[PDB]
Amino acid sequence: EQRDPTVHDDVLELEMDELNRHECMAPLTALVKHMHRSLGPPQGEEDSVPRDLPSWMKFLHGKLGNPIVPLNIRLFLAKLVINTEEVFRPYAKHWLSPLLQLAASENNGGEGIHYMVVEIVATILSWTGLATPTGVPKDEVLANRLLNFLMKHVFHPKRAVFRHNLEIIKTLVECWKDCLSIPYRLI
DNA sequence: CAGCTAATGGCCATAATACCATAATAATAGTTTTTA
Repeated sequence: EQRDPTVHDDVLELEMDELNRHECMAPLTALVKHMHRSLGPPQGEEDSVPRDLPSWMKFLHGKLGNPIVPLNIRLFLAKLVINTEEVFRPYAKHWLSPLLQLAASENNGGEGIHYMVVEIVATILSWTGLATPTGVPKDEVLANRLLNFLMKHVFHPKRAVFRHNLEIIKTLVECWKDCLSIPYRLI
């Protein structure tokens, strides 16, 4: 690396067909699917690392540039099976994801902002008490900025195009808060 | 007668009238929205 699937934003600056046209996932999918049937209901992990470093899920990192994006794009349907806290740090990857990166991708396609955050957070609710992590330990700066941008954007595009689009977010908004970072006076 | 009347020739102000023409509001519908 880099390799072509690891050369990313060189083109394709909106998010639509990177899931459709990357032509990479589907093997990666059943890949981590079946070998995750090996590592799976056989054993779960409240931890990030033990499912990665021995896994090829370590190969997945998703930090620092385009090195971020596709890997965690990889995480997309990955976490479908993955959870629990096994994606613990990858979670931190996720709230990390939108910040200057989806920002770097900007609107990233009309439905893009969704396309990221949809399960960026919608995984946050993939658990209850495991969101005690989502709030407290490493979210430290994370969700604060996160929200800031998120909100910041999502205000208009409804204004730009049409309505309950945001509301889709307004949900997420709702979904957030049992304590969190309060960019709210700022709201 | 006396002087031609004197109501004849004319008719301007009016008030009335009209058309005729709006806000003070209060409606229509309206084209978008997805849903189906």
